[PDB]
Amino acid sequence: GRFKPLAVKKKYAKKMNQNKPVPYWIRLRTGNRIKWNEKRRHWRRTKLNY
Amino acid sequence: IKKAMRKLYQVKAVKVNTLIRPDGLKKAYIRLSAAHDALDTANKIGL
Amino acid sequence: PREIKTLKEFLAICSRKDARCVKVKHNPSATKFKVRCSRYLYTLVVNDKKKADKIERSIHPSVKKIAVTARS
Amino acid sequence: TKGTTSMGQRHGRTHILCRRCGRNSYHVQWERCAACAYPRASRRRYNWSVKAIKRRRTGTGRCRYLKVVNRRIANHFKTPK
Amino acid sequence: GKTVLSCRKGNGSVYQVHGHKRLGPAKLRILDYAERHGYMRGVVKSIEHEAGRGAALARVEFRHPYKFRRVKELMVAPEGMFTGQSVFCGQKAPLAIGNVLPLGQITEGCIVCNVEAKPGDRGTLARASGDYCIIISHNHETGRTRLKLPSGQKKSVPSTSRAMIGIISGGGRIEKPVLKAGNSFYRFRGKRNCWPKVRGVARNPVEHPHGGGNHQHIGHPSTVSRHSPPGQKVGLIAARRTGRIRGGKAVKGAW
Amino acid sequence: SCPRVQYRRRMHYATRGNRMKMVRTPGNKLVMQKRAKRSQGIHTPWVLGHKRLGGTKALRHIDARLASRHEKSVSRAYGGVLSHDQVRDRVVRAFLVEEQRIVKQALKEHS
RNA sequence: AACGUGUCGCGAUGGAUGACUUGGCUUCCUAUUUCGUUGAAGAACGCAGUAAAGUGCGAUAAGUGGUAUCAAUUGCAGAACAUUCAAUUACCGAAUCUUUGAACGCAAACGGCGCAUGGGAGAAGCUGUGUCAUCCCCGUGCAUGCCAUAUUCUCAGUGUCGAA
RNA sequence: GUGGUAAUGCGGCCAGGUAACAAAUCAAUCCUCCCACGGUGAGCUUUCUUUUCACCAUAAUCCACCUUGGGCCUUUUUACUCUCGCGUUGUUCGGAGCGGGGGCUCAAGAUUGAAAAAUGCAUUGUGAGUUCUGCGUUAAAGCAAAAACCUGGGGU
RNA sequence: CCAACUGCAGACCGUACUCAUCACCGCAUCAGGUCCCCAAGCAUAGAAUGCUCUGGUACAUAGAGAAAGGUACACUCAGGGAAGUCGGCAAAAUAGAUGCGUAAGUUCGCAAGAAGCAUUGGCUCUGAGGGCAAAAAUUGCCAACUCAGAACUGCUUACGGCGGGGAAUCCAACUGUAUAAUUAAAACAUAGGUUUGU
RNA sequence: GCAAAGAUCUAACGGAGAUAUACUCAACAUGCAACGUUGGAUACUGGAGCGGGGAAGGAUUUCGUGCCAACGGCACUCGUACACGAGUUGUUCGGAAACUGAGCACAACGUUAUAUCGUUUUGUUAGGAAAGUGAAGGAACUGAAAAGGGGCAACAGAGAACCUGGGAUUAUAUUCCAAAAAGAAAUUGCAUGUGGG
RNA sequence: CGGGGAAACCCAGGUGGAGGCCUGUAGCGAUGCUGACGUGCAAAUCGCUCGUAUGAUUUGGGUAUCGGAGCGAAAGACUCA
Ligand SMILES: [K+]
Ligand SMILES: [K+]
Ligand SMILES: [K+]
Ligand SMILES: [Mg+2]
Ligand SMILES: [Mg+2]
Ligand SMILES: [Mg+2]
Ligand SMILES: [Mg+2]
Ligand SMILES: [Mg+2]
Ligand SMILES: [Mg+2]
Ligand SMILES: [Mg+2]
Ligand SMILES: [Mg+2]
Ligand SMILES: [Mg+2]
Ligand SMILES: [Mg+2]
Ligand SMILES: [Mg+2]
Ligand SMILES: [Mg+2]
Ligand SMILES: [Mg+2]
Ligand SMILES: [Mg+2]
Ligand SMILES: [Mg+2]
Ligand SMILES: [Mg+2]
Ligand SMILES: [Mg+2]
Ligand SMILES: [Mg+2]
Ligand SMILES: [Mg+2]
Ligand SMILES: [Mg+2]
Ligand SMILES: [Mg+2]
Ligand SMILES: [Mg+2]
Ligand SMILES: [Mg+2]
Ligand SMILES: [Mg+2]
Ligand SMILES: [Mg+2]
Ligand SMILES: [Mg+2]
Ligand SMILES: [Mg+2]
Ligand SMILES: [Mg+2]
Ligand SMILES: [Mg+2]
Ligand SMILES: [Mg+2]
Ligand SMILES: [Mg+2]
Ligand SMILES: [Mg+2]
Ligand SMILES: [Mg+2]
Ligand SMILES: [Mg+2]
Ligand SMILES: [Mg+2]
Ligand SMILES: [Mg+2]
Ligand SMILES: [Mg+2]
Ligand SMILES: [Mg+2]
Ligand SMILES: [Mg+2]
Ligand SMILES: [Mg+2]
Ligand SMILES: [Mg+2]
Ligand SMILES: [Mg+2]
Ligand code: NA
Ligand code: NA
Ligand code: NA
Ligand code: NA
Ligand code: NA
Ligand code: NA
Ligand code: NA
Repeated sequence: GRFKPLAVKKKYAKKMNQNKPVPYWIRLRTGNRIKWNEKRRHWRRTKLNY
Repeated sequence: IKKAMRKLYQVKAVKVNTLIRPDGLKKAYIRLSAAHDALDTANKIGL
Repeated sequence: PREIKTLKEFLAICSRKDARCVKVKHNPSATKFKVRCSRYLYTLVVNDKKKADKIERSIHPSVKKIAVTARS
Repeated sequence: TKGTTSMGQRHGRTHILCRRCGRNSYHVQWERCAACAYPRASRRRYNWSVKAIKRRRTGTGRCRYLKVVNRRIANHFKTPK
Repeated sequence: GKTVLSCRKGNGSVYQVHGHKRLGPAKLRILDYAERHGYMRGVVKSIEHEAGRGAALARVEFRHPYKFRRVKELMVAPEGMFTGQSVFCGQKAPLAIGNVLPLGQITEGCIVCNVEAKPGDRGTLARASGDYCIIISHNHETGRTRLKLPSGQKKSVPSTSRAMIGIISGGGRIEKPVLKAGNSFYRFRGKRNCWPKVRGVARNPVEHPHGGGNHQHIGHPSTVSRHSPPGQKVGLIAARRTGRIRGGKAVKGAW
Repeated sequence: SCPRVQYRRRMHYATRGNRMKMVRTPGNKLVMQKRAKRSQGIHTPWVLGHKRLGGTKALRHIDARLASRHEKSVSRAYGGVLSHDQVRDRVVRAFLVEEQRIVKQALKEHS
């Protein structure tokens, strides 16, 4: 709904900002072990419940 | 924000509308007075 | 909005520094002189065409007359 | 009926986020945290759960001040001449 | 076993007074200097009902003795108290319905209510609707007045205790049959959570001494000792006698 | 094509403080507008009868504050608090009771 | 004959085994070795040219200063004092150190609201300049208790005295 | 400060009032629907159909001032003399002042105009719903409070 | 002095979208559950039920297609009519409105819609029931539907929706409550009565 | 087995998703089945709505473009999927500043080996000295009277100054619109003049 | 309000809308089919049927009382399957 405390809104904003895939140049690096973000979140799979 | 607009761009802000974006940043809609042109100020800003 | 019913009061209103502008409306029967002050829109309605004509002249130059019409 | 329908009956929330520990263990009505006992001055700590203690103890954060003062102790509070 | 219901009520919990719409405690005036040496004159401003109380209440307005201000008193109204009536309280007040006098200033045989058990009590005896005390006698040596309480017991109090002249209003209430469970529901709505009543033999033996059996029965005498611990003291508590009372009803209570 | 309306201010419950009126706009739209709460108006004391006072308006908060004073009283003594009849009663009572007191004091002095 | 059986060669599925181990576990030792109101531990939010996590850091934010070291970092980009001013590393004395939290001006599912005191900005009027009401921004102090203290602060008591 | 016989009109402290309150009935404001009439557009048109469908709108805020209902004033008050009168759909009311005449006041609406056509889309009458509002029975049930605000009583 | 202008200034946070036969809970886009507002036309007593303008939708794996045997918010059935069965379970049946009529018993309130009998379509008419104005018991204009009564003319008894009824026995007075997920009862409560303590 | 909630049909367009062929073979009998959009047809929801808005809960699912590996128990050219890029505008709307309620419990005090216990609105804390400033009077320094400390608890109670038009978005709007503010108001806080009796 | 009545009172017809009153929506429940389903749509649901539907009624939010315990119109019911 409309209401949320600004702090909850900021936590949700940070979670949105984190829900991004890995840049590919990260995969080109010398000792790289990461290929997928593995902490990706879909709003329908798992809840944050803020 | 009005005072900083005056100090940084030598322009008069007649109205500042603000919002906090869903990414967490605050965005400002700043209407200048009719004595100032937004396009000229944007050009000097480099916009 | 405020109505003014006497020409003398209309001229007192038009003499104010608050008078930003004068909008003039020609209705089929009457003519309306609307003065935009700081707080109120002041309207004098005149039923003579000649009286309205004499008013549309001789208004100060510092304030501006606006002939209101339909616009695009 | 208990079960699925009553799962549909569950509205609201007993707990929200705690300002102190951030665990979503703050009882809204009682206004106290189930995880860290906020606003009581001291935190919750029970020896029947050493695992929870090891989850929360010193060193599970960043120790931002502790590292600096530990270095200063190790260097005997050295100062310029 | 589990905690008996009668012991659960002592915790307070959901069994406390329903006082939200109550107007406040009904009291006589403070036994101040003006009431000890002269009298205070008051005006009945309103007669009001309060939830949970049969008797009517009176808002009586007095002047403050020491400040420029008005003092509003909330009293249990005697029968006949009307709005606009003057109420005299004090040592020198006349003998009339609604007036408040010390018991030593009240003639024997007079009917009184709102009676102070101790001087300055502001009224603790004969306050339920229809109730009153009867002044039996004075002892001018000991300074004590003997009176008959509504229960039928006779008690002596210091003659300095104040009483209101008359009987408490609202009398006759318990004469009308309630007729309906809903009427009992509304009656107890403004009092406390004590209704409906579940018989102990209808309970299970875990929560009541009377519980259980393949018939509903108390399997032991229901008269229990005065020394029974809580949880065991249910039934007829320290009964001197049981069964239908034949002939004179003995005055209840202690000796 | 008959219209149906929506709450336009953020409160969506039909309470006595959230009454709505249906309004047709010059744009030919049916919208909801909040109906102002009304005050019951200035009264005599409740213990005295609780009757509306002649010559006083029923003004609610802001309109009471910004209204002129004579909108809320009359020029008679106790105007705005007591009716004319209650004023007459108090005047006659003051006079008569003080007269009785002076008569009894004169009697005591003469004894 | 068709399903279906058997055996062998070759494939698939499936990830056992073996070699490999910047990890674990266990034992032993050395010390100017033991946090915090000078605000800790912990929570939270941010910070890179490109940057989700992690690491590191704090609006000086994948870092400032210093001493060594000497030619990189590196996925791309960008930069280009070398006798040491390096996005090198190592170490450490100088600095920085957002919102909190014992959290302590009052509150709090509120990035909320004060008192005192220093500042800043400041429209319209005034001679572009200064000045500036309301409004706004920043610093500092302000919890409770206890100890000490007052170049000897201000008081209270039908406590005990006592003036001249 | 001031006018009216009056109802009432106009330019520290104390005590009241608003906020502030369950139900039904009967009238109802906007608004919704319908009907009548009249415009504008569209549809059907083998044959009928003066037809069928759509639309015809006016926000807040102000000025002036033609009904309904409540309270009240003044005046007539042999008003109720032996069938008193007034009034509700309804349970009433009156010398503690009914009814009539003339006024004062409050609450709902009207009407006039400013806003406002400069906007909007491609019109001015009735009947049914509708609780804003007006009209200030169950109860051994009698149906919150405070801030804030208002007015007076005293005093400057 | 301060009551109408006028001048400047009006800070903070929320605001997308959803609120569900896909956005919440039920491991899931689950026939379950989840508070509030606005709510049209005709039939009709109507927020019953059926159909419809505005808005919305054609999303739920589909195609072909009379095996047996199923499930159904699907029917029918000669003659008999409970003989079936533990038991009329299931199904059938009754039905709206209007007039007439209605027993035992009874706490006098009821029982009662007791039981029963009859009538209702369509057309064309007649009567009654009003408001406004200028023996006014009259003169004009006008609106909203109802109820009654005739003549004529039909029925294949024909949408939806909508009680079966009676005579007795046991129990509990009654309305309520109650074993979420096998028990709704005669159990609990209840008013009423009695006792106890104070 | 993917059967409750009745249902789709037709043409054109788009699309790799076709009218897809060894010989013979005119086309049938050798490329089937399925898509999204627009138009038309047919039907359903039937205002207690697969309508239009809110709370709780969710938190980007919203919007545009693109793309169909996995997911949408069939399918997809489509998507609440995935990728990229955007989007939420307030003196007056809701909250808070700033009310009280059922209640809560900091202080105070008491208790407890232990405060992480109890009391704390029946006008009201605490053996309890809890008020810090209207005035004056010669610019901020001094001080009367006033009994019962400080908070919190309602996004449906109390309270609260704005509302229409827009050719104004891809997505927000009583929030945006620019001197003819489309415009019309109301209301705070300070200041400036005119005038007063 | 009409009729009787010496009186007390009686017999009518209207008005009015009472009730833990009845039929019946929504709502709140859950009697029967011992129907469906019973590796379900569902770890209790579906259909028809049925109880009640102005009250001891239903419901949102807030608030109070719990594990040797709470709460209970009492079923050892319920206290996050
Ligand atoms: K979950
Ligand atoms: K067939
Ligand atoms: K058939
Ligand atoms: Mg949330
Ligand atoms: Mg905003
Ligand atoms: Mg209590
Ligand atoms: Mg039992
Ligand atoms: Mg036992
Ligand atoms: Mg037993
Ligand atoms: Mg028995
Ligand atoms: Mg027995
Ligand atoms: Mg990162
Ligand atoms: Mg604290
Ligand atoms: Mg929105
Ligand atoms: Mg909804
Ligand atoms: Mg219907
Ligand atoms: Mg229906
Ligand atoms: Mg579907
Ligand atoms: Mg399916
Ligand atoms: Mg047959
Ligand atoms: Mg037959
Ligand atoms: Mg047989
Ligand atoms: Mg047989
Ligand atoms: Mg049957
Ligand atoms: Mg009989
Ligand atoms: Mg019978
Ligand atoms: Mg019949
Ligand atoms: Mg029974
Ligand atoms: Mg029973
Ligand atoms: Mg019986
Ligand atoms: Mg019932
Ligand atoms: Mg029953
Ligand atoms: Mg069961
Ligand atoms: Mg029983
Ligand atoms: Mg199969
Ligand atoms: Mg349909
Ligand atoms: Mg709907
Ligand atoms: Mg699939
Ligand atoms: Mg996505
Ligand atoms: Mg309280
Ligand atoms: Mg509060
Ligand atoms: Mg607001
Ligand atoms: Mg009933
Ligand atoms: Mg079955
Ligand atoms: Mg048992
Ligand atoms: Na919501
Ligand atoms: Na500890
Ligand atoms: Na026992
Ligand atoms: Na569902
Ligand atoms: Na199938
Ligand atoms: Na994005
Ligand atoms: Na019927």
